[PDB]
Amino acid sequence: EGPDNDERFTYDYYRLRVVGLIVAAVLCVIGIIILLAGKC
Amino acid sequence: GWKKFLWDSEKKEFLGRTGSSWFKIFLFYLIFYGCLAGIFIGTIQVLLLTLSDFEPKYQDRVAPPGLSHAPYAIKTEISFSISNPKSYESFVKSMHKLMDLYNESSQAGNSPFEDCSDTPADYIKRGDLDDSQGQKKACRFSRMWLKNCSGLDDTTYGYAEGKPCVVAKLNRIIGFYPKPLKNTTDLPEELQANYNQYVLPLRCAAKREEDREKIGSIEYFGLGGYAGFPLQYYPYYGKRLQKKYLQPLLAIQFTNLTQNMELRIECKVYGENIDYSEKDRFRGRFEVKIEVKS
Amino acid sequence: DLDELKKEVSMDDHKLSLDELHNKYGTDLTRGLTNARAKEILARDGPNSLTPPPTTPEWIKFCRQLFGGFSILLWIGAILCFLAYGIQAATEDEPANDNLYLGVVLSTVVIVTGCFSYYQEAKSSRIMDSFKNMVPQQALVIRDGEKSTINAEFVVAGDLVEVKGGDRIPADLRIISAHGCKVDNSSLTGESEPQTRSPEFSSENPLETRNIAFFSTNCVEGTARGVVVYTGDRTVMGRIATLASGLEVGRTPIAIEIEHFIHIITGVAVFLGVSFFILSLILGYSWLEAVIFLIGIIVANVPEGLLATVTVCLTLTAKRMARKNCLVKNLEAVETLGSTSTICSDKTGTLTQNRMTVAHMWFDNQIHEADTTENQSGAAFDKTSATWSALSRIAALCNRAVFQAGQDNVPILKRSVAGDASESALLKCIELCCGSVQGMRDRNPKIVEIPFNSTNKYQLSIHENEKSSESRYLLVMKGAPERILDRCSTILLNGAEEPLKEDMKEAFQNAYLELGGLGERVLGFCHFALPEDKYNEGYPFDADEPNFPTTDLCFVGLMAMIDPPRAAVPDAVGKCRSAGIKVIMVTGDHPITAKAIAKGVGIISEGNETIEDIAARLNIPIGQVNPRDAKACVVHGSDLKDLSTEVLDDILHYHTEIVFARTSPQQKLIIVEGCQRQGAIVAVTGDGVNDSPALKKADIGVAMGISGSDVSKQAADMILLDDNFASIVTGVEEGRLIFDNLKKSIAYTLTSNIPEITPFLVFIIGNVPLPLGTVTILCIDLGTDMVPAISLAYEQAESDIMKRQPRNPKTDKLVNERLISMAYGQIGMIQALGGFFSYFVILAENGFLPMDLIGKRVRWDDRWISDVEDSFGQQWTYEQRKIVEFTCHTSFFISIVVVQWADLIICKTRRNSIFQQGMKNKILIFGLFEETALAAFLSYCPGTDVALRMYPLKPSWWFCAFPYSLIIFLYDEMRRFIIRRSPGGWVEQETYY
Ligand SMILES: *[C@@H]1O[C@H](CO[C@@H]2O[C@@H](C)[C@@H](O)[C@@H](O)[C@@H]2O)[C@@H](O[C@@H]2O[C@H](CO)[C@@H](O[C@@H]3O[C@H](CO[C@H]4O[C@H](CO)[C@@H](O)[C@H](O)[C@@H]4O)[C@@H](O)[C@H](O[C@H]4O[C@H](CO)[C@@H](O)[C@H](O)[C@@H]4O)[C@@H]3O)[C@H](O)[C@H]2NC(C)=O)[C@H](O)[C@H]1NC(C)=O
Ligand SMILES: *[C@@H]1O[C@H](CO[C@@H]2O[C@@H](C)[C@@H](O)[C@@H](O)[C@@H]2O)[C@@H](O[C@@H]2O[C@H](CO)[C@@H](O[C@@H]3O[C@H](CO)[C@@H](O)[C@H](O[C@H]4O[C@H](CO)[C@@H](O)[C@H](O)[C@@H]4O)[C@@H]3O)[C@H](O)[C@H]2NC(C)=O)[C@H](O)[C@H]1NC(C)=O
Ligand SMILES: CCCCCCCC/C=C\CCCCCCCC(=O)OC[C@H](COP(=O)(O)OCC[N+](C)(C)C)OC(=O)CCCCCCC/C=C\CCCCCCCC
Ligand SMILES: CCCCCCCC/C=C\CCCCCCCC(=O)OC[C@H](COP(=O)(O)OCC[N+](C)(C)C)OC(=O)CCCCCCC/C=C\CCCCCCCC
Ligand SMILES: CCCCCCCC/C=C\CCCCCCCC(=O)OC[C@H](COP(=O)(O)OCC[N+](C)(C)C)OC(=O)CCCCCCC/C=C\CCCCCCCC
Ligand SMILES: CCCCCCCC/C=C\CCCCCCCC(=O)OC[C@H](COP(=O)(O)OCC[N+](C)(C)C)OC(=O)CCCCCCC/C=C\CCCCCCCC
Ligand SMILES: CCCCCCCC/C=C\CCCCCCCC(=O)OC[C@H](COP(=O)(O)OCC[N+](C)(C)C)OC(=O)CCCCCCC/C=C\CCCCCCCC
Ligand SMILES: CCCCCCCC/C=C\CCCCCCCC(=O)OC[C@H](COP(=O)(O)OCC[N+](C)(C)C)OC(=O)CCCCCCC/C=C\CCCCCCCC
Ligand SMILES: CCCCCCCC/C=C\CCCCCCCC(=O)OC[C@H](COP(=O)(O)OCC[N+](C)(C)C)OC(=O)CCCCCCC/C=C\CCCCCCCC
Ligand SMILES: *[C@@H]1O[C@H](CO)[C@@H](O[C@@H]2O[C@H](CO)[C@@H](O)[C@H](O)[C@H]2NC(C)=O)[C@H](O)[C@H]1NC(C)=O
Ligand SMILES: CC(C)CCC[C@@H](C)[C@H]1CC[C@H]2[C@@H]3CC=C4C[C@@H](O)CC[C@]4(C)[C@H]3CC[C@]12C
Ligand SMILES: CC(C)CCC[C@@H](C)[C@H]1CC[C@H]2[C@@H]3CC=C4C[C@@H](O)CC[C@]4(C)[C@H]3CC[C@]12C
Ligand SMILES: CC(C)CCC[C@@H](C)[C@H]1CC[C@H]2[C@@H]3CC=C4C[C@@H](O)CC[C@]4(C)[C@H]3CC[C@]12C
Ligand SMILES: [Mg+2]
Ligand code: NA
Ligand code: NA
Repeated sequence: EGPDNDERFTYDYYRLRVVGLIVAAVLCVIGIIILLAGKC
Repeated sequence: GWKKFLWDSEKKEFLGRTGSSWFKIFLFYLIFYGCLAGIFIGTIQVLLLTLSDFEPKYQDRVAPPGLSHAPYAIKTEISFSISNPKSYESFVKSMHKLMDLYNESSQAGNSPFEDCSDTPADYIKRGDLDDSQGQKKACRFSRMWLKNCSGLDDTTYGYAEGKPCVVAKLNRIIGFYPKPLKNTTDLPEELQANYNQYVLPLRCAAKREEDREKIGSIEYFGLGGYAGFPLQYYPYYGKRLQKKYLQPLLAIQFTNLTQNMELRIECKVYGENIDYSEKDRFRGRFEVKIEVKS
Repeated sequence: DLDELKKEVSMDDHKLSLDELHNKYGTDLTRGLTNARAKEILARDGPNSLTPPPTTPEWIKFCRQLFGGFSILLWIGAILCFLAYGIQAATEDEPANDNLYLGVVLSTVVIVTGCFSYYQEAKSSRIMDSFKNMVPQQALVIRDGEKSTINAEFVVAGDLVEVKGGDRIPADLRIISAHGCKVDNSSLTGESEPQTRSPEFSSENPLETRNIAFFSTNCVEGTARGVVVYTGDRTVMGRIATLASGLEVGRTPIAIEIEHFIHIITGVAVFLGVSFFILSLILGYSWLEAVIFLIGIIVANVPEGLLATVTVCLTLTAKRMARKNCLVKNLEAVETLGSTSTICSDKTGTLTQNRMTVAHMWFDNQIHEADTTENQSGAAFDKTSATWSALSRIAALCNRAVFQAGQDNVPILKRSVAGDASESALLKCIELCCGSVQGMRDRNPKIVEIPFNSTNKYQLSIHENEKSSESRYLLVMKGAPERILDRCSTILLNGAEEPLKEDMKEAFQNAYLELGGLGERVLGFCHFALPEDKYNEGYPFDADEPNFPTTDLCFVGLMAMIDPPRAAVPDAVGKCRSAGIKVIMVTGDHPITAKAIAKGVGIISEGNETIEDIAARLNIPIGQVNPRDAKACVVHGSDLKDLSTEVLDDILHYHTEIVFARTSPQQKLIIVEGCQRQGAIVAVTGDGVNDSPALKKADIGVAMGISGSDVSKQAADMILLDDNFASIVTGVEEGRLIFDNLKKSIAYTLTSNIPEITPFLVFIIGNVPLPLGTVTILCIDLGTDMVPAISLAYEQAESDIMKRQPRNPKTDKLVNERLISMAYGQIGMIQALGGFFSYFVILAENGFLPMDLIGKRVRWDDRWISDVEDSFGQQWTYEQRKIVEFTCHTSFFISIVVVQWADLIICKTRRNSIFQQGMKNKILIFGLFEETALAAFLSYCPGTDVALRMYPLKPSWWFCAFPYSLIIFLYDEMRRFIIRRSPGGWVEQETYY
């Protein structure tokens, strides 16, 4: 480390947003499944 | 209704209940809220036990340092009359408040101040961010270094005859090492001359192409006579490990300023770990609207 | 439109003569009026047509829906928001655009809710308009001595009008000459049987006399003449319709509950605003700021999402009713049924079928019962004896009625039959259990028939015998049991014949009194085989001299008949009585029949007795017995006319089974008012026009759809398109279910108010950074929260709802202090603490410890301070600290959702446990999933920190509200436990909503 400690000030917000969106989509799908589970 | 629900004399009821009822409800709520407060306090104590006293866990919201100045402008505008003295008082008061922390009387003895190179130098590492060694030592920054804007000769600092000063300062960040641009063929025009590696350059200009002519001679004052910040005053170890620490400063005199006209002056610092933002107009650079109307 | 002169009982000039009548109105009894005079009167007073109802433009009702009680509260909230914005603009520069967005949002919410409610009421109005079928009708008037058929709108007072069986009485006539003319006074007077109209006068009451024809009545059989006495709106039913239209609407119970709810919400809002205003003034703020703070707090304390939620809840309960054929014109009339505690019903057309049907039959010294139910779902009467066959032959032959051409599609009971009611019932019973009567009649040719005389009181006829081995002649007569009994000497027992000894004569007398006491009309059928030796096959029996032996006949058996009740009438009445609903019969029919129908449907429980019954069982006068020993009472209309208010109050206060007989429509209205005077909700169920003044003034009217009148259908609030009385039970059940669900949904939407207000209060008192932004409160109140609150309506019952007593209106409210103590006092507090916890965590991880946050708002807000030292010594610019504050708003909103999970689960059930009821509500699960997906989408979608100002969160923050949620679940679980184990304890009278 030392002078080149640039990583100490970076955060991968991109990957975080990607994962959060995938999870949100999955939850929405499951919800729809449960809602329509019975009318078919 | 109105009278009865307030006080009846048969059941000896007040507001609806008897004496022992209001007491039962008050006692229940007191115990409930007490437990609520105790639980919240415990959950906050575990938090206090999770953080460290010498370093902020997250330092991503303050990665690109800002660029502030000494005068306190309401809308980033400096307008004052050279005749009425009660016009630039708010400026001098601020300026003075800032420079009043660099008094030599404060910087005295071996502890905790240490004499550093009178000429820009390289970084200085006083160890890690621990409590093993006692309070670290910070380099001394003398007032006199700033030549015509120091409040020692002309208390007003310039505002008295149409020659105001602007003391620029870099935002203090823990463990931040400033890195300047290298001498390679790619570098701005301005930065070519006086390439002291150990100095972070600061250069002001005009926002619009027209205003160029109306702006006179930007005379910068700093450590060693250069227009920048010496790398030796970094890094900053934080308040807990470096109390009584002074950050470099750079004075800027806007000599030969056109009279009775709003001038937009944009100052900007250059460097690798320095990046600007179109949303934050104080990240790395800063804007000032000077108008010496007389 | 004098209402008192319309509230009075109808008067008339019936008690007069033909000369006095012709001398008062002017008219020739044998020549009628002249064309010139007829037109002079036609133009002098107006056509014989009722005035049309008062129309209603669509923008008027749209404006009505845009207003009300809840929408008005939201309107004042929007107005206040714009006022605060104007203030901030006139005093400072750079006014935060918060109040303006909130105001436009509230206005949009009100407009959308109004559009939805209006669309629903319009849907019901269209399906309601598809029922008014009005075909022009022309009457037969005699002018200058000639018969002419002119439009009903051209009949005037004084001309001569002739009617014929099958036509409708145009105006109010005064019969002058009739020929066995019967009329159907069921719609106006409620008389189930056809009353004969005679030119002579008989009763002082115009509705009882036979010399007056009435508007909208139809002549069943016969022809008659008459002078038009009343025409146009001045007719009886004209005054009744005008009175119905000139009545107020009222204010349903659901509306009163919503009103008392708004009252409480405003009380606590103005209390918190004035209190924090005096406190802020005690801490140094200026006037201008205190006014803004006051308006902001009063606006926060208001629920904008509760409106759409309540509207959807009510609409959900309305679609089920529409699935079972129960249509409501308004939207709040769906709950009134559940709160009803006294149902006033009608007999003719509502409790019964208004159709004569063969009820009991006598044969082989044994009473037999026949099925008298619409869909024919019952028990047969043992069709295996020869006696029944002979009876079927007598009834099927000695009968002149025949089904109307083209009825091969309708059922055996609902088809049209041209003839008398008795003959129609007999024909229907024979066609029901004996096959095609047309073949039974063509199988035996009728040779000679002697019509029904008023003196002979018997109908006889001779036909050939279809026996291929016997060419003799058959004679069949039918009539009154006494007359027929005096003409017989044999009895067809089990097929064989036997003498008429006094034993069977006494059994016949007991059978006659048995069928008579049942309120039925009994007839006797007998026949005889004429000896072919004394009357050969060629001899013609002309109806002139005694060609047939009047006596020595063979009596086969009696046949009773009466109008039966609808299929689900007894079961529905029993279900209503089980739920604690007082059933009171109110009808303008004979008391002898009303009492029988009451005992048959359950109004007068078997065993109870009237004062007359006791006097008859003891053989003592009626003035000696005490009226307190009689639970059921039959109040006659004639006696009701001379009764004070206190007497009626006592009648309803001491008798549990009341039956009002021979009551006029005005008296029906008086009865409804007498029931309301005490304090109970009233539901009137009717079908005819006599029920119009009763359906309007009652808290809720139920009109029949097929057998109902247009006036009563337009003046009612609920329509039974299938004429099924069980819909009343279904409605009273749904009204309760949706009430408990409304309570649950209200507590859910109100719990989130505390974690949405406390931040601003601590912001003003403690001077810390704003914890909850305005666009986040908007994303919570109008976003995520909507689906769960809507799902709370689909919750099933916990205990039997059709068992508990009706809710008391003066004590059990919809929103009491027990709810406020939970939402505003215990759950909301925990949610607010969880939000503040996540807040402090986010600010502590970035560098601002809790000790340095108190007292920073002055510099944390300042836009020109680009160097704010934190707990570690770092310098933060303005935009950087603002970004952190916005991230704190995002995390606060997510914490709110996390605690809302446990709030929705603890709000699902009010008393029972979750491990008992069960998570069978799929809508609730879908609500939770969507509530979470929406928060994740609003935070992680790119470009949100620019449009809505919501930054992404770090995976470790999302877990700061979990412990608070589990704690909420545990607290409410143990709460809903002591209530069960300890009924009536502190936890019940303190936290049981
Ligand atoms: C950091 O240094 C500041 C300056 O220090 C001075 O210069 C350095 C190089 C050394 O020589 C040091 O010894 C000097 O003091 C220091 O601020 C100074 O503090 C003194 C003490 O209060 C001030 O003196 C007073 O001046 C006023 C009038 O001031 C006028 O000018 C200033 C600008 O300079 C304006 O801001 C004012 O509004 C006025 O226009 C006198 O009225 C006052 O009278 C008092 O003393 C006399 C005897 O002399 C008595 O008779 C009276 O009753 C009063 O009791 C003082 O003479 C001095 O103005 C001030 N300088 C500035 C620029 O403000 C600062 O405090 C130091 N801070 C730290 C943390 O060390
Ligand atoms: C940072 O960089 C500058 C420029 O470096 C030059 O360009 C870079 C992009 C890269 O290509 C480098 O390799 C390249 O040197 C440094 O300043 C330069 O220094 C030289 C040497 O003094 C100057 O060249 C001089 O030009 C004069 C006329 O303009 C000429 O008269 C000078 O004569 C000298 O040299 C000759 C031999 O060539 C000798 O005979 C003479 O007697 C005399 O010594 C000389 O050629 C450049 O002009 C300078 N550039 C600028 C912009 O001033 C700079 O020193 C460096 N800084 C550090 C700290 O390394
Ligand atoms: C009955 C009801 C059923 C309900 C089911 C709902 C479905 C749930 C759906 C999804 C949940 C799974 C999520 C998994 C996501 C992992 C993704 C991942 O890679 O994530 C990594 C992060 C670490 O982030 P960082 O900051 O360290 O690095 C950041 C580094 N950078 C930013 C530089 C890149 O980690 C994380 O997010 C941690 C993710 C959270 C961990 C899950 C914890 C589960 C908690 C309780 C369940 C226990 C069940 C027990 C079984 C009982 C059976 C009887
Ligand atoms: C019946 C069955 C139904 C099934 C339906 C399934 C639907 C599909 C399900 C999931 C789809 C997943 C799509 C993933 C998209 C990833 C986009 C992404 O990762 O973009 C990130 C970057 C922005 O990063 P930055 O550097 O600006 O960060 C800020 C850095 N700072 C602030 C520090 C400077 O993007 C960019 O640049 C370019 C972005 C371009 C625009 C992409 C649009 C994405 C928006 C919405 C799609 C997500 C919907 C998911 C479904 C949810 C339902 C509720
Ligand atoms: C920065 C700090 C943050 C601060 C945040 C504050 C958030 C505010 C949270 C809650 C607001 C509380 C406001 C008061 C709410 C009271 C509820 C209420 O008014 O509901 C209305 C009920 C009516 O109910 P009903 O329709 O069933 O009646 C039927 C009667 N029938 C049937 C016999 C005719 O009326 C009643 O309950 C009767 C009225 C009783 C009024 C009691 C007033 C108590 C208020 C304060 C006490 C403070 C004392 C503290 C000192 C303690 C000693 C140490
Ligand atoms: C540290 C973290 C703290 C978090 C705190 C917040 C927690 C809130 C979220 C979830 C709480 C779950 C509570 C579990 C309750 C289970 C109760 C249960 O199992 O009672 C069994 C019932 C009773 O049956 P019975 O005897 O009446 O049947 C009779 C059948 N006959 C009539 C044919 C005989 O059986 C039934 O209800 C039928 C089967 C129903 C199965 C339901 C399974 C789904 C459960 C939860 C869904 C997950 C939501 C997650 C939300 C997050 C979204 C991201
Ligand atoms: C059963 C039925 C299922 C139906 C499910 C439907 C789910 C739909 C799922 C996804 C669609 C969502 C909309 C997609 C929006 C894409 C926006 C986008 O791709 O933006 C990309 C660019 C960002 O570019 P940059 O990184 O260079 O910017 C740098 C800016 N610097 C550097 C100055 C800071 O955007 C910009 O520039 C300008 C950003 C414009 C902001 C648009 C956001 C809209 C705001 C509110 C609407 C959300 C309402 C919620 C609806 C919920 C429905 C369930
Ligand atoms: C069924 C489930 C539904 C779920 C949906 C969630 C419901 C949402 C409920 C309420 C949220 C609506 C609140 C509207 C917020 C508007 C904010 C706004 O106008 O901010 C104005 C900003 C100006 O900002 P500045 O001064 O910092 O600019 C400085 C620029 N300098 C410095 C560079 C010069 O301009 C901008 O952001 C420009 C971009 C404009 C973005 C408009 C986004 C509109 C978002 C929603 C409207 C449609 C919602 C309809 C759905 C209803 C659901 C029932
Ligand atoms: C972060 C959020 C944390 C939140 C934690 C909250 C924890 C606090 C929970 C409970 C503390 C309150 C205890 C108050 C006790 C004093 C009340 C009292 O003075 O009561 C007197 C009555 C006895 O009078 P009586 O009825 O015989 O007289 C008849 C009189 N007449 C006619 C009016 C009915 O007392 C009774 O009835 C007995 C009723 C006692 C009340 C039981 C309520 C228990 C509720 C929750 C406990 C579960 C905590 C689980 C947390 C797990 C954390 C992981
Ligand atoms: C400062 O600006 C002034 C102009 O405001 C410059 O002086 C002018 O020079 C021109 C010749 O180019 C003369 O025509 C004017 O009369 C001068 N005006 C004054 C007021 O002197 C001056 O050269 C500038 N000086 C610096 C150091 O920038
Ligand atoms: C039924 C109950 C107990 C289930 C509770 C599930 C909780 C713990 C789940 C639901 C949604 C989940 C989160 C949804 C989104 C994100 C963002 C993603 O980039 C990392 C995971 C993270 C941070 C998840 C953590 C765990 C989480 C909060
Ligand atoms: C289950 C519930 C009711 C228990 C609540 C216990 C409460 C009262 C306990 C839990 C943790 C405790 C705190 C934990 C940490 C500290 C710091 C220490 O230097 C002094 C005590 C102090 C300030 C405690 C005060 C009391 C406290 C908040
Ligand atoms: C932020 C903090 C300090 C505010 C604390 C406010 C507490 C004390 C307030 C909030 C809501 C209030 C309760 C709300 C409801 C009721 C029911 C009513 O019929 C009597 C008053 C009573 C029992 C109140 C007592 C005081 C109470 C619990
Ligand atoms: Mg009727
Ligand atoms: Na009404
Ligand atoms: Na709200």
